[PDB]
Amino acid sequence: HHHHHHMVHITLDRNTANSWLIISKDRRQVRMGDTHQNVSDNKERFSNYPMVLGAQRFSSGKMYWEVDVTQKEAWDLGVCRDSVQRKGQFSLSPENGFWTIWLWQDSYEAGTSPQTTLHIQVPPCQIGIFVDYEAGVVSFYNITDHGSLIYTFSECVFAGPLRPFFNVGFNYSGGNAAPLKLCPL
Ligand SMILES: O=C(c1ccco1)N1CCN(C(=O)C2CC2)CC1
Repeated sequence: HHHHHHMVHITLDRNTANSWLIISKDRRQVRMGDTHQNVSDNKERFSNYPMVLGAQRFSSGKMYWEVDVTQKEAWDLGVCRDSVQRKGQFSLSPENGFWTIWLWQDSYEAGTSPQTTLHIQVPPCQIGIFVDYEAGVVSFYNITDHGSLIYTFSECVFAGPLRPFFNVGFNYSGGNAAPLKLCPL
């Protein structure tokens, strides 16, 4: 792909984070803590899952960023509507305002309803995410495999400003403590 020139500098929004997440001082890394991180509750925080939003809001244009997922067993990545539900249980779907892929139990899937199996021969250590607001496209790329396409959501109905979306996943196994990291331009 040739989307690299639309690179944007993404930072994480502490105020949206689940209360167990630890965001680095530079706001470029997030990981699961082993306990509540001693923050006050607010209506923006994801309550049920280890999720956080980027600070940036997109309502036009073409945007590209990269995320490091090295050594993780479980995660979700993509983009969501600023007004997604924060509290309680919900599925990741375009009907609920999410355009995402994930790793879970050694398989990769796109967050369609119902979910779609992905075909990845080279497990990615870094994921590229491309958004074309006007075209209604969200695409995912395997940076470890020379940028190969993972998945394209097309005919997207964003219906609002978009925010970068992250889930570091639970760490019930003791094998999923590693962070998500926003990779340098
Ligand atoms: O954004 C998308 C989309 C892009 C790719 C796949 O779906 N959609 C379609 C599914 N949706 C609905 O059907 C709405 C409940 C009516 C929500 C918008």
